[PDB]
Amino acid sequence: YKMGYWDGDYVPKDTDLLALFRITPQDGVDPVEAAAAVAGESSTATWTVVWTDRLTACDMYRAKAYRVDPVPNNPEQFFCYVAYDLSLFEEGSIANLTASIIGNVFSFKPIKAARLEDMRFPVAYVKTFAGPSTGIIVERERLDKFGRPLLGATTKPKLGLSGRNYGRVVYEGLKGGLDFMKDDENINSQPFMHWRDRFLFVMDAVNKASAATGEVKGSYLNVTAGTMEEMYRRAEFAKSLGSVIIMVDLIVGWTCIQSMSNWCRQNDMILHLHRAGHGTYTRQKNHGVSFRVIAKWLRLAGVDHMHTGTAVGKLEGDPLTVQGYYNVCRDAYTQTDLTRGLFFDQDWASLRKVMPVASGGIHAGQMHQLIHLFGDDVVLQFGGGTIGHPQGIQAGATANRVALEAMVLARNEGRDILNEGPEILRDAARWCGPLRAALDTWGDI
Amino acid sequence: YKMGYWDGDYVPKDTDLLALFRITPQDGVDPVEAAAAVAGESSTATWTVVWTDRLTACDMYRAKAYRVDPVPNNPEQFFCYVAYDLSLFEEGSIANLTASIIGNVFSFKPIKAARLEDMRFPVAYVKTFAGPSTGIIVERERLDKFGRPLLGATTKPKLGLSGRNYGRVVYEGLKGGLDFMKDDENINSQPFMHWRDRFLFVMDAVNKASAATGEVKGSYLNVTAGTMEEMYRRAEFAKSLGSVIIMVDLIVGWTCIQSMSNWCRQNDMILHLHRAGHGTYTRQKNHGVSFRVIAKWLRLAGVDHMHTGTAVGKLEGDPLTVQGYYNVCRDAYTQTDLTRGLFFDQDWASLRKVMPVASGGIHAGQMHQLIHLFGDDVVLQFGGGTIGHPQGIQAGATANRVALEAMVLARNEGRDILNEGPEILRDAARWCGPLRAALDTWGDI
Amino acid sequence: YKMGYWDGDYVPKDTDLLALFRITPQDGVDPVEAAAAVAGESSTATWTVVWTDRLTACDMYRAKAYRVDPVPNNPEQFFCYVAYDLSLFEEGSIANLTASIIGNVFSFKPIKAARLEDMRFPVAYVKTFAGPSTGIIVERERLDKFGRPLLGATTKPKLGLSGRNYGRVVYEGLKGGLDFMKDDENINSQPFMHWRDRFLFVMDAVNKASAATGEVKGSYLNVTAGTMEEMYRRAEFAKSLGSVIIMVDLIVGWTCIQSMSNWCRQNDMILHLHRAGHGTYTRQKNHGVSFRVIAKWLRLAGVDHMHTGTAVGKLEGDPLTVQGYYNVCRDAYTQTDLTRGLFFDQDWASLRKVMPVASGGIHAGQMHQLIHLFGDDVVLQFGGGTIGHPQGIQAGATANRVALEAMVLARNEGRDILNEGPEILRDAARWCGPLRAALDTWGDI
Amino acid sequence: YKMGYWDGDYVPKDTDLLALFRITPQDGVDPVEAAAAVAGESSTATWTVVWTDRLTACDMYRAKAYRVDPVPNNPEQFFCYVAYDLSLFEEGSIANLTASIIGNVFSFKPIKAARLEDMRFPVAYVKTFAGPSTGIIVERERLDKFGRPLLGATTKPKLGLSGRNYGRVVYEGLKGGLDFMKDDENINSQPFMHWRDRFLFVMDAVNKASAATGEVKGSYLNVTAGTMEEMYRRAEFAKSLGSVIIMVDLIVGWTCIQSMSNWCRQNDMILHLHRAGHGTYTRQKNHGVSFRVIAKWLRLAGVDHMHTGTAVGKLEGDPLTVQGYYNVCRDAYTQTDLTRGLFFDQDWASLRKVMPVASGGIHAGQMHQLIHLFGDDVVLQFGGGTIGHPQGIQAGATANRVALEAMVLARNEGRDILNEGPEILRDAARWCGPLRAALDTWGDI
Amino acid sequence: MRITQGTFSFLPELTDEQITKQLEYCLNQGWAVGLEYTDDPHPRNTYWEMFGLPMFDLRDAAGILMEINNARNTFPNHYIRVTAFDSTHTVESVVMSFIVNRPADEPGFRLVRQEEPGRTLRYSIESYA
Amino acid sequence: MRITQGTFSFLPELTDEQITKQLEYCLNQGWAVGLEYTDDPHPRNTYWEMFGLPMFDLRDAAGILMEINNARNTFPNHYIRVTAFDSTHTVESVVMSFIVNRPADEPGFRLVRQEEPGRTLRYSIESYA
Repeated sequence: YKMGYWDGDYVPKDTDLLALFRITPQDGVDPVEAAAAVAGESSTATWTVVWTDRLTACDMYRAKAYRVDPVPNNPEQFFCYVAYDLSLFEEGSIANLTASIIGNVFSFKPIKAARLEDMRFPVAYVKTFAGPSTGIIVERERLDKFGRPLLGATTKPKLGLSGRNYGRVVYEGLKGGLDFMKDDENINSQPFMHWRDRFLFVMDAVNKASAATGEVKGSYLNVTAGTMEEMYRRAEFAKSLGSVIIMVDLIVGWTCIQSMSNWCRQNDMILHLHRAGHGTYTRQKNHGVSFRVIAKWLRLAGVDHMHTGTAVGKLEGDPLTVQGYYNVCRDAYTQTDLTRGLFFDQDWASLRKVMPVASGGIHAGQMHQLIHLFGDDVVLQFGGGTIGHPQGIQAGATANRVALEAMVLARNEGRDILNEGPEILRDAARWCGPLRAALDTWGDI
Repeated sequence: YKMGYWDGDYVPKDTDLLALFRITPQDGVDPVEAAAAVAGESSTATWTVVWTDRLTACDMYRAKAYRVDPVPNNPEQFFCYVAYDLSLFEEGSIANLTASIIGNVFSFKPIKAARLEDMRFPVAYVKTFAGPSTGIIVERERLDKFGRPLLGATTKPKLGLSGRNYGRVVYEGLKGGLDFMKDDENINSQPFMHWRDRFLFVMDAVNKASAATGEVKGSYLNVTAGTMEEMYRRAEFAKSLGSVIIMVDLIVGWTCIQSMSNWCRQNDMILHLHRAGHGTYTRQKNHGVSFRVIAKWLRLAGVDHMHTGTAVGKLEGDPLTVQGYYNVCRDAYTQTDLTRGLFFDQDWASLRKVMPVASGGIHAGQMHQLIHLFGDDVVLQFGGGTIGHPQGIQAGATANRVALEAMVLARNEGRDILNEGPEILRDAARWCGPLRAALDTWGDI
Repeated sequence: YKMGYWDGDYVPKDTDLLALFRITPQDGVDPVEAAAAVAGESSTATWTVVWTDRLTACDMYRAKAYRVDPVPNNPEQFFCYVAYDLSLFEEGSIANLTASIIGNVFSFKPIKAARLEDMRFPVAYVKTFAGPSTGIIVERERLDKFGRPLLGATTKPKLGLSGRNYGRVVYEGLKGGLDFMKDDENINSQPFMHWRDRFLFVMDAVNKASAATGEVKGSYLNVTAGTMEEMYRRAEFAKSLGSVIIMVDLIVGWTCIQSMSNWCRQNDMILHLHRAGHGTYTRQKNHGVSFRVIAKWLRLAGVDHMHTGTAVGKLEGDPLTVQGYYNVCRDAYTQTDLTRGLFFDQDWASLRKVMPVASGGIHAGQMHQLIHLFGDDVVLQFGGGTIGHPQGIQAGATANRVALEAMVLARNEGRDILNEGPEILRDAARWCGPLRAALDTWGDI
Repeated sequence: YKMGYWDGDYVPKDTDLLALFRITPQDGVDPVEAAAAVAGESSTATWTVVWTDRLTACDMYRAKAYRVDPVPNNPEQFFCYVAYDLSLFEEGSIANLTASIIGNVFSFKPIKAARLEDMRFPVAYVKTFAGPSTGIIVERERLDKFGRPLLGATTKPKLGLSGRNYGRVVYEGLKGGLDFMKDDENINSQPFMHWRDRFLFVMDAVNKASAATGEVKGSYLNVTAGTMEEMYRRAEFAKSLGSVIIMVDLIVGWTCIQSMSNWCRQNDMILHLHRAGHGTYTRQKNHGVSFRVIAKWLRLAGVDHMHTGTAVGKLEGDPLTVQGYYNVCRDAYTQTDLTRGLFFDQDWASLRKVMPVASGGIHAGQMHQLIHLFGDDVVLQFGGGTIGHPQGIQAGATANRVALEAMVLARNEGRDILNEGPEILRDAARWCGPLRAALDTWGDI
Repeated sequence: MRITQGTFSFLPELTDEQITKQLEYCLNQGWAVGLEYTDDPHPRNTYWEMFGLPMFDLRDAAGILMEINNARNTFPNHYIRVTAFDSTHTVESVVMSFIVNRPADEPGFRLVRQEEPGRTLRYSIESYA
Repeated sequence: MRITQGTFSFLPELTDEQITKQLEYCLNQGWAVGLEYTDDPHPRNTYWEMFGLPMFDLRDAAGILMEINNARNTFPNHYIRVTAFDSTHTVESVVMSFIVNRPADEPGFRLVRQEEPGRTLRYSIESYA
């Protein structure tokens, strides 16, 4: 390796893929050679020399490693920047993207740990993907919901309820002010309640809710299944019932998501992505792939809602870093920001924006913090705080809704969301019984 | 958490899912509560209490954490065993399996690191999956190749060659004795050589090779693509040309693989799985998912060939641990073996066996080691050692082939494969020019 | 035979199929050898020895006969228990199940008579079937009918009426309180009234009835036909008209039923099974197959309603034995009960419960008996008693309905359904003219 | 009942269905009323009077019971003849036929036992069925095998062999002279050997055999499966491989068989019916349905091969009665024959003839008996006698083949097949080593 | 003209004495009891309006009966019903109606007949309110 | 019963003082403000009736507020709302309701249930006016 995989003064072309790794070489291994080895273990390279590539010539068809910088406050760890030529990747294929970039660099022993921190996609490349199947702007216009984050909860009962009772849980929540309801974390179609029956009842609930509130309602009908045939089968049924939104689990795979995204566009559906399982590689800051990258890929794939993070409000991740993720989803042009972990400037070439979804241990009490950290374009997913409300789900819904409504009004008036937050919430709770009870139970933290 | 997610003396039922994690709680967190939290962060649980679950009752529909043992030579790290009831999982759905088990346990902050070491699948559950689309026994019968590991190489030229020249590389290799040829690591169908053209030429080569050797030949035509529609499109073309085998990249997703497996069975194809990208979570022994688990899932999914590991022969992993992986693929009934990392007894309820694929920096010189460590049922994937052979690819092929043939004969005679290995190889090299040259270049290591 | 088909102290594995026969060997034949012969005449056996099975080895792939007990109050007749290994049966295939178990044992001369009394299905096996396409719980939720047996009658006119008049008979019945109406016993689509026309009118009636009562109504539109193509053709038309339920005749075959069950699930239909013709083998307690077994199979197949029996109320069968049948349909876990003919403990692994259908010469007068013997989950199919009511069908309907309503209320209050039955009915009849007339005509018996 | 269901001097019309039951009424019940009750429990009747049928008028749409005769050598048992009008049955629908005739007469308590002995189908009705999908004449012309019964064996190894070895068993048998090979009694596609793989190898064997003998060869590829979708899926694969014949199990159901028959005709396939499970009702001569009836139905359904019986040669049934069955299959016009159990004259209106299949414990030694009892149009299915032959299957095949060839030649010369049989066989065995060995092992019995 | 959308709806209106007996039956079986109401008794208009949370562990049928009458007062011109839930699989076990709208305006809901292709009709049952 | 078809609709009716504050917010962001009204508040009845052209460059929230009250007078028994458009991609950024029809006749719009094949229903939400 190294012989032709490293170029100290190589200037990246605007038509190049840039991958920034956090290489942690073995004690006694040169970081430079490591960077070069990265470039080799994900392209036209090998450990030894091959004659067949003489015809190939490669050169351009080689990943050229350039920058290699020391990591702040942590030696033995280094930021390696690699450049891949545009012609090395298949158009509109995240599976091929991931394949080519990652290669076998994460299993190459001379590197103790390696993590993908960020990437840069040339406009020329970004343009090969359709991007989100709906996007924030379009979604809001289908919802008639503007200038405020969206409200969402989860049908908590899970396995132990029948379709009738499950749908009720949905009706109560939506009517109480929730904009969306989510199928419980892991219920696809287990031996007790069949997905069809659930879909029928849930959609009955959604409709019943719309007619009682006078606004567009929905429920992320989980369409996740073992094969594409089932997945499409459930997607089609969801569509037939008239659902405005659908839900898929990340674990399904890049290729399945792309197919589902394509499907949604051609069927006018919002694709909600549930990032279940990401933690296996997006947790340890020394090995894996940073969620911001996963977020970029997902946007290229065409997802409409994406779980991004609670940010400080709950045990998940660092506020700024979370904002980096949020930026990847809502930026028209992502500007480099080392504090938010953004290492490259990413032009999204007019690809529709993705709706971030804040999930975790949150409640009305944190409203002011959330509104300040995320703003209007975010889906506030309240779980236990809503369902476990003393006066029922509908009450929890109204609580969060009011808490949101008021906080926005106040914020619009200019009031310091942060400092005045508690007061604003108290003022609202004063006339809003359910909010009062919500704060009494899940107050400050 | 904990309140009802831990049962010290809970005896797992034969109809239960068992997950064994390697929980590394935060400094100041009780491992027991952590285990219970694991059970809670992947089922009918939440951080707070909810009234809607009163109807649910759950109980059985709850993951009960039982065993919690200290980790040998490493405190602050603990083995947590959790039990999930059979009725919690959707039939024949790895996507749902992974979803339910993993949940959000890997992103739960109170746990610094967490890794899934092993799982147990009740026969009742195993029976919901079709298993491999071909399997070792059936494959060998289609190949007429018995009592010897299979030979395979890779079309190294990669991006820089045309279909004609690429197919040649395949013809030379197969004719020289290789049983299989693999599409280069990351070439799906980039802007230079179209997959169709490549398939046409490669298949011409495979056929030409068969007629020159008098045996069944094949090439893992990579069918990996961005959407299921392309993937099936390439699968169908591969099939039409008469290919005995196909190749898919792990990154595609559990659901795509299941669909491809189903397809292969119904089209009489061998499904070769390329584990590209696994390292992101299967590398660090403290966070992620152990490959042995990934291997179990893949078997349930229906993969026919699976990259398992070189084991000592090259930088990949520990011999015994690799044998654990190999066992998961070839065992009719996997017996618990703590040394090989096997924590549970797994009855494979007659599911066809998967063919392991040994890949990495290997060459004829290690033959004796490999034969001893893996035996007959394994595909020896030689890369640079074959292609980079001084007298061309065909020569490299013949080298590895002879090295294999002889080593088997000798091994069958009883000769100590290990100790006598070098000699046996020298004896063969003596009359086998290409082998001689192979050893002179890539000797002992 | 016998040489290796009998093992006195063989302990059945939890992953074994258990068949309990009532072998009546010929005068001069050893019961033990007979049992062993049973095991041989339904597997890898023959009358003589074969060399080809040397490779086979069989052993596990052999039915091992174990228990052989004398029959109470009847010598020359013996209960033979045989064990079949799980791997001998094809997944989700009742046709293969029946094939393998029955084999040619019933035509083996050395046995004068043989009857299949019961079977045990391992959870691992049960899980290969989807079970009922709706089930009691789900059905009730589609009907909004809880805590009371369902009411049903039959369109008695049969061949001699036109669609208009036929549909009327249905309208009258349903409006009068019947929950369901059944197509006459043998009218599929004979040369006089075309099934389509009948479906149109019947569905008009069902709808007209729903709008007059304010509850969900239905009619078991017989979809039974000569080929699967016709059957699906009628199922699809029934579906298009919006029918909540469909009806199929047992005679169609195990394979047709499985296909129809699959269809119903994917089309949200309730599958009513009419057990016409069963008597040919379920009548004589010395040869044939006990209905309880047929009932188990039907549940695995996926039927939603199943004719089980009147039990004492009319000439059909023994009360307890009938309860055994009812148990097979409604049990979550069937416990061994020799009095009710239940020889094995059957875990239904969460398969949805089947709705029994009580049919025969019954009428309002027996209400109290039925309610006591069956309870709430049963469809009371009244024939002549309803249609032949002095004041028309609607009146007969109201009679049975009231008789039911009252009997339930009373039963709920704690009143001795049995003893007080007649009085309770008299109390109701007092204010219910039609019931009065119903009792005057079809009183005590 | 009785009031209008019995007509002592009713003359059956040529356009009437005639069913002859063997009614065994309860001790104290009038046989006449019983006969009338039969007519009522399978049509427009009920236990009580209904007003809705006033419009109906029925009359013609009623089963009129006429003849009621005492049973020879057995009182308390009576032959009841019932007449059903042609317009009561749906065209080309055996399921409806069976439904209407059987009704619920077999479960009507006042009758201790009841058995269907025979039926008469008016030409007008017979013409609504297509009959066999090939027939004897056409089959022979596809086979180029005339004036001799056909030879067949069974792939005995069963579950315990792989496709390669299984196909071999087939190759050996066919090459040795067998005209057909049968998939083992209960192997559809169990968890060990997939039906596809088996089909591939078996068809390779069949072809290899054809090219070694110079005649048309085949193997009854079992296509029996759990749903029509699988069944057609296997039928289509069988067809694609070029198989001249297919096999289905009776248990599949009347409707499935009709669909398969239709399919075969339109795909030029011979439909072999395996009567597995019939014994449940065709064994006891006092309750059930006589196989001759089942045979008539099967012919109407369109089956091409039908297991009829060994007749005396082995434990199965009475020679004459078996000939009755054989007659039902091969007669152009079946004439009444009380000795052979034929109660009615049946005109088959030019429906193609069905090939009987003699199966059971038979061997070359009985040749002369078989040839005499059945003649040329029959498939001699030898099991253990062929496979278990001392010198292998091929030898067993040649034995049976020669035994057949010679026996025919001799029979043609006029020699008394019966008496001279043993000698003729000895004469052949003299020069035919394998036959000699066959007789030495399985001699006289 | 009378909505038969409930157990016992074919019998005369239950008296508080009868209702209490039923309530006891449910409570004896350990079923959560809930009260619901609506003005739209459409066949299969699941999700009626909840009148307070289900009286789960209320060991007093009388307490529930109280809420019933309370409801009848608040909503006289409405349909009200008691529903019993089995906390084991969460399903309804019993449901009977109590107060019914003023002489059920028109239980003969207007049956809408949309003329589809052929002689097929697409119905729509709708209450007159 | 209350149409929640707008931001702040879960709070008490805004006062002219609060409205002006919001109007300012929009104007400060440089958003074109428009007034709309309709008697048919169907969920997703886009294209309400425009009450005059959008006050584009009207550097006075008070001016807009005037038109609002003017509208309420002309159309009392109507729903009226302020919409803010972002002149960069032309999208709505804020929308809140002001005057609401007389005690929203029946926000529980009549839900129509057309019975489709199977157990599927084809709904139609329709205002009672």
